[PDB]
Amino acid sequence: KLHIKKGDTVMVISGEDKGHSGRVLEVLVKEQRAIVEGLNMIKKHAKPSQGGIISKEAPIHISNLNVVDPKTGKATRIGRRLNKLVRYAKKSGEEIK
Amino acid sequence: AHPKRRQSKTRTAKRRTHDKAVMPTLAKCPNCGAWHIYHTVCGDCGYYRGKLAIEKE
Amino acid sequence: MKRTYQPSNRKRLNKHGFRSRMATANGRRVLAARRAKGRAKLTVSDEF
Amino acid sequence: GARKHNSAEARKEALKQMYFAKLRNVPTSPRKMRLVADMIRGMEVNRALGVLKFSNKEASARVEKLLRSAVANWEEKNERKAEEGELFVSRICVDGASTLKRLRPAPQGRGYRIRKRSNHVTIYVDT
RNA sequence: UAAGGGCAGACGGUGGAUGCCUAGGCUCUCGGAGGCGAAGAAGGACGUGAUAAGCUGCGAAAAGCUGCGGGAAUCGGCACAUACGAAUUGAUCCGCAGAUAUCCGAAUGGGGCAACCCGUCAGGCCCCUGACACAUGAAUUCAUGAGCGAACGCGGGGAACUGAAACAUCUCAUUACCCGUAGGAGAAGAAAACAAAAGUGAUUCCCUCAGUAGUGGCGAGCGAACGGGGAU
RNA sequence: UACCGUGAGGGAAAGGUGAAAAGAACCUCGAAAGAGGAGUGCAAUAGACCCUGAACCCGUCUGCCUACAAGCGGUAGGAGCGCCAGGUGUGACUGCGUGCCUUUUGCAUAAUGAACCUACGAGUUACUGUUUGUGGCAAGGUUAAUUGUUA
RNA sequence: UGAGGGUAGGGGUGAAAGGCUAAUCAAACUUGGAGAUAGCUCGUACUCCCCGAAAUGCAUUUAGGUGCAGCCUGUUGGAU
RNA sequence: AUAGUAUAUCGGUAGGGGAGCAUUCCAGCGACGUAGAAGGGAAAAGGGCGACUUUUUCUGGAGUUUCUGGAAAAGCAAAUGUAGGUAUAAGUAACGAUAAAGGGGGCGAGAACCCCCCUCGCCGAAAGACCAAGGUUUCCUGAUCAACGCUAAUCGGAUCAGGGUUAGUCGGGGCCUAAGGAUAAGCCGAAUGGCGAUUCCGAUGGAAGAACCGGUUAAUAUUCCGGUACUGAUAC
Ligand SMILES: [K+]
Ligand SMILES: [K+]
Ligand SMILES: [K+]
Ligand SMILES: [K+]
Ligand SMILES: [K+]
Ligand SMILES: [K+]
Ligand SMILES: [K+]
Ligand SMILES: [Mg+2]
Ligand SMILES: [Mg+2]
Ligand SMILES: [Mg+2]
Ligand SMILES: [Mg+2]
Ligand SMILES: [Mg+2]
Ligand SMILES: [Mg+2]
Ligand SMILES: [Mg+2]
Ligand SMILES: [Mg+2]
Ligand SMILES: [Mg+2]
Ligand SMILES: [Mg+2]
Ligand SMILES: [Mg+2]
Ligand SMILES: [Mg+2]
Ligand SMILES: [Mg+2]
Ligand SMILES: [Mg+2]
Ligand SMILES: [Mg+2]
Ligand SMILES: [Mg+2]
Ligand SMILES: [Mg+2]
Ligand SMILES: [Mg+2]
Ligand SMILES: [Mg+2]
Ligand SMILES: [Mg+2]
Ligand SMILES: [Mg+2]
Ligand SMILES: [Mg+2]
Ligand SMILES: [Mg+2]
Ligand SMILES: [Mg+2]
Ligand SMILES: [Mg+2]
Ligand SMILES: [Mg+2]
Ligand SMILES: [Mg+2]
Ligand SMILES: [Mg+2]
Ligand SMILES: [Mg+2]
Ligand SMILES: [Mg+2]
Ligand SMILES: [Mg+2]
Ligand SMILES: [Mg+2]
Ligand SMILES: [Mg+2]
Ligand SMILES: [Mg+2]
Ligand SMILES: [Mg+2]
Ligand SMILES: [Mg+2]
Ligand SMILES: [Mg+2]
Ligand SMILES: [Mg+2]
Ligand SMILES: [Mg+2]
Ligand SMILES: [Mg+2]
Ligand SMILES: [Mg+2]
Ligand SMILES: [Mg+2]
Ligand SMILES: [Mg+2]
Ligand SMILES: [Mg+2]
Ligand SMILES: [Mg+2]
Ligand SMILES: [Mg+2]
Ligand code: NA
Ligand code: NA
Ligand code: NA
Ligand code: NA
Ligand SMILES: [Zn+2]
Repeated sequence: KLHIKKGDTVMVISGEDKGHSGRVLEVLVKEQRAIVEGLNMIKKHAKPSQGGIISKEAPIHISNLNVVDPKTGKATRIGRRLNKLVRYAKKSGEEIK
Repeated sequence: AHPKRRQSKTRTAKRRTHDKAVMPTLAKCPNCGAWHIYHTVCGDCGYYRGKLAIEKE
Repeated sequence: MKRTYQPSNRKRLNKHGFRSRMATANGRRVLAARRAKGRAKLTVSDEF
Repeated sequence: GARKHNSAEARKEALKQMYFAKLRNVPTSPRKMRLVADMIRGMEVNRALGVLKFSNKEASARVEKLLRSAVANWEEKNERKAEEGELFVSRICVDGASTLKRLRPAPQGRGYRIRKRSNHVTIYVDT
C-alpha cells in the first residue's frame, strides 16, 4: 500500500517546490518516488538520436507528497476504512477520489 | 660493482647539468617566408637556394 | 629439455578422474572434503 | 550553506584573465618531456612553433599541438586574432602522471617490473 | 655572474593515509527443531528470454502452468536502454495445495574415460523414434535396506613431539587421528550397593568433601570415595 | 572466485559522484586523444580511477646565498640583503662537534641492523595462592550450587 | 623409440653413484598433532621525579644455565 | 627529604619506587554544530617540567565534546620484521642467434617496418608438404590501435562483430582379445578390506563390410560436384 497513486492530485510539502499542487504521472514503487506534473523540471542535455536541452519532470520522494483534501485545498493525511477498504482524508473525513 | 649508497637529490641533479635537447638550426625561406632548416630544401615551397628543387603537386 | 608435464588425456582421467575417485573409500573421502569446502572444480573431469 | 558557492565564484572570476591549455595523461615519460619544456620556456610563440616543428625529439609534436590550442584559448578570451611578435610562452611545466606496471622476464625464473610512465603538460601564454 | 646547486614560501602533480559512513562480520541470550534419499537425495552437466555473456529462477509445460485464501494499480528477475505486450471481467506480488520436472550422480538392465555407449522384454509409429519393465543383499510376489550430511553419544583400533632440565618405567593420553553405528538426545539405571551397631536405599548432573586418603625410577607427576547441600 | 600445483592441496586483491543523472546540448584548437568555454548543480579544485584528500616522492615561480673551496651537515655567535615595526626569510665570516640502534671489559669502528614514507607489529586473560593499599563486620567472619518474587 | 599398464616412503627401484622416486632425497609431498621443543640469536613503542648495583663464594652431566649467600630497592619496627 | 619558611640533598646502566599525559568506548551532570562538526594546511600562545593543551585563519561539508567516575584491541626507530606506495643506481644494462637488404608506387593525420611491383639475399632429407599427441577458434572477413607486440605501426596469432568444419566406404565406435583391472563361486582378515575363473572390461594389436582421380570457396572436401567403383540390409 502507498498513500498516493497514479491519477491522484497531490501537493508538495517539502523541498523547493513546496506549496505547489499537481497530478501524479508515474509512481516508482521500488525507489519510493513519483513524477508530479509541472513540478521539478530539469534541463537534460541530449545528443541527436535533433538534440538540444529539453525539459522533463524529475521524481520527488513520495514522503514529501500528500493527497490534497477533497473539500479544502490543503494537504492532509489519509486513512483506509472498510466503508473493501477505501481511502479517506483525515482533515475532513470524506472519501478520497 | 655496487653502489655503496643511494645518491642524494643534489648529486643526481648536478650530473644532469649536461642533459639538454639540441636546438635546430633554423632559417627563414626567402620565397615562402617559412622556417626551414639551414642547408635543406624548404618542405613547404620546395625551393632551395633560389631555385625550384622539388616541384610539389 | 624434456620437462615433467607431458600431457595425455587418457592417463589424466585414469589417474585422477571422477570414476577413479569414486572407486575407493579414500577417494570418496577426498570428494567429501572438496564438497565441504565449496570447490567449483571437483575433479579433473570438470575442467574438460 | 553558500560558503563553497562564494569560494568558487572568486575562483572563476580569476580564470577569465588566465590563458592556458592542458595535456593530461600523455603516455610518455615525464623526464624526456621536460627536456622539451626547457627549450621553449620564455620564448616567442611564432619562433617556438618552428622550433618544435623541426625538433629531433619525439615529444615535440605533441607539445606543438598544445601550444596551438593555448594561443586559440587566448584569442577566445580576448576577442581578437593575435598579432605576430605579440604572445610568448610565459609558463610551462611537466608533472608525472600515473604509472602503468608491466612484467619483463629475466634469467633463472626471475621477473622484473617495467614502468610505462605518463605525464601532464600545462602551457601559459602572455602578451 | 649562475652552467648548475642550497634553503624558505606560494601554487600544483602523484599517491591514497586520515575523518566520517555501511552493505558485511564476531560473541552470545531466549524459543523451536535436529534430518534428506529407490515415489531417486546431496552435489553437478546441459539447456531455458523480443533481445541474453554471467548470476538468479526454472526443466522440452523450461524467469515458468492450475486452483484456494490475501491484497489493490501497476507489471514482464539482478537490469539497464529499445521493442512488443499483461492487467479494476482484479495483472504483477504474498501464503497453501497441486501439475511438469532432460542427463549424471547410491545410480540400480549391461558396460564406461561422470554428464556417454550397447541391450532383452512386452505395446504403438516408421534406416529410426516413442512409452514400460529388467541391480545386488538380507526377510516373507511383497516388504525392507544401500547414499549424503554440523556437533553432541556409544563402540573397535590408536601415535609422537613434549615433561621427567639426559633417558628406558612413568608422562603427553585411555589425546590427535582412522573405522563402525544410533537418537533427539545417547549412555546409565531399580543393589549378589554403601556403611559401621548409627544409619541411607535405582540412575544422571551441579556445589563441597579435597589437592585430602592414596598412588609414584615414592622422581616428574597422577589423584578418589564416604559423608553433607542441591536439580529432578 | 582469479591464480598456483600432476594431484591431495594452497589461496588473494578489490566499499563511498551527487539530494536527484540533472552523467556535461552546443562552440574553439586539434586527423581525432586532450583541453578551453558554455550549460546542470549548494559545490565540477563533486566530471566518471569522481567524499575528505596527509607523507615519502616530483615540478614551476619568487626571495636570499653560492664557481680559492675539504669531514656525521648541526649547534652557539654574527654583518649584509628582501619582505611585513620589531617580527620574519636567507646566511658572508667565526668557535665547538667522528650518526643512531644492538652487543660488549671496551665500538667513529673496517662488529650487528635498516632504501624512504604511510599503515601493521610483541607481558594479555582465566583459575588457584601469597604480600600489600582501602573498606564491611567483629569473637566471629562468609556463603557455594540452588530457590522465591518481580520484570 | 611410441602407446597403455605395474611397483609408493624405512617403502619402491638401482650393470651400485647413497643414484633416482614430478626443477625436492642419508628417508618425497600435502594436511593434521601444532603456537612441538630452542638453558640460543634478534626485537620489546608516552612523560617527569627519588634511589641505585654485580661481574664474587658455594653447589651443580656444571662451566655463556640455574639454586642459595653477598651486593640494590619498597614498606615496617629498632637503635647502631 | 626531614622539622615546621629553615637545614640537607638532586651524574647514572641492570634494577626497585612515586606521580602524570594522550587514545577508544561507557555511566552521570551538561554543552557545541549548515550563522559550519570531525579530519587536512598555515600561524601564534601556553605548561613547577613534560607526555601535551589552547586560540586564529584557509580547506571541509556532518557530526563533536568539558568534568567526575569506569573498562581497555590504550602510545614504535630499528625484529636480514609484513602490506601498499614511491625513490636510487639511470635515461644506464638490454631490445633474444651476424640469413640482408635497396628502390618505385599505394592507402593514410602520420610509414625504416603495412599492401603491390622490380632487384638482392637465406632454407630446400627443410626453415617445403601430409598426419598423430596436445591445444581449442588461434581459421576467413569487416571495423578498431586504448591495452598486448621488447621501437613505430595504417599491420598482427591483439579487441569487437559476423561467418566458416557436410561421409554407406576415410579415422573412430559398434565385434575380438593382451598386459593389467573389476568380479562369480570360494578363501583370508579388529574395522576400512586383501585375494580369487575359462566371466566381463581394457589397444598400442586382430576383424570375411566396403573408393579412387580431378575440379570448385574468402574460409570444407576420399565428405560438395564430375567420372568411374565397391559393401551390408530390405521388398518384389
Ligand atoms: K547405467
Ligand atoms: K593533493
Ligand atoms: K668566492
Ligand atoms: K662480519
Ligand atoms: K619416509
Ligand atoms: K567518533
Ligand atoms: K583491416
Ligand atoms: Mg649526461
Ligand atoms: Mg608509453
Ligand atoms: Mg623525430
Ligand atoms: Mg623457464
Ligand atoms: Mg600537496
Ligand atoms: Mg579509509
Ligand atoms: Mg485470486
Ligand atoms: Mg626430557
Ligand atoms: Mg537417523
Ligand atoms: Mg534424558
Ligand atoms: Mg576543494
Ligand atoms: Mg576526491
Ligand atoms: Mg689560495
Ligand atoms: Mg670482543
Ligand atoms: Mg655490561
Ligand atoms: Mg670511542
Ligand atoms: Mg666508513
Ligand atoms: Mg651477531
Ligand atoms: Mg645493511
Ligand atoms: Mg653501521
Ligand atoms: Mg630505521
Ligand atoms: Mg622498517
Ligand atoms: Mg660415498
Ligand atoms: Mg629431481
Ligand atoms: Mg627420519
Ligand atoms: Mg601436542
Ligand atoms: Mg613455533
Ligand atoms: Mg644517586
Ligand atoms: Mg651454555
Ligand atoms: Mg640469585
Ligand atoms: Mg651533583
Ligand atoms: Mg638522578
Ligand atoms: Mg639485504
Ligand atoms: Mg654507470
Ligand atoms: Mg655505456
Ligand atoms: Mg638479458
Ligand atoms: Mg648496449
Ligand atoms: Mg630480433
Ligand atoms: Mg617443416
Ligand atoms: Mg589470420
Ligand atoms: Mg607501440
Ligand atoms: Mg582477427
Ligand atoms: Mg572404417
Ligand atoms: Mg570381451
Ligand atoms: Mg585449409
Ligand atoms: Mg578430393
Ligand atoms: Na642562481
Ligand atoms: Na513433456
Ligand atoms: Na570556514
Ligand atoms: Na605508527
Ligand atoms: Zn619556402
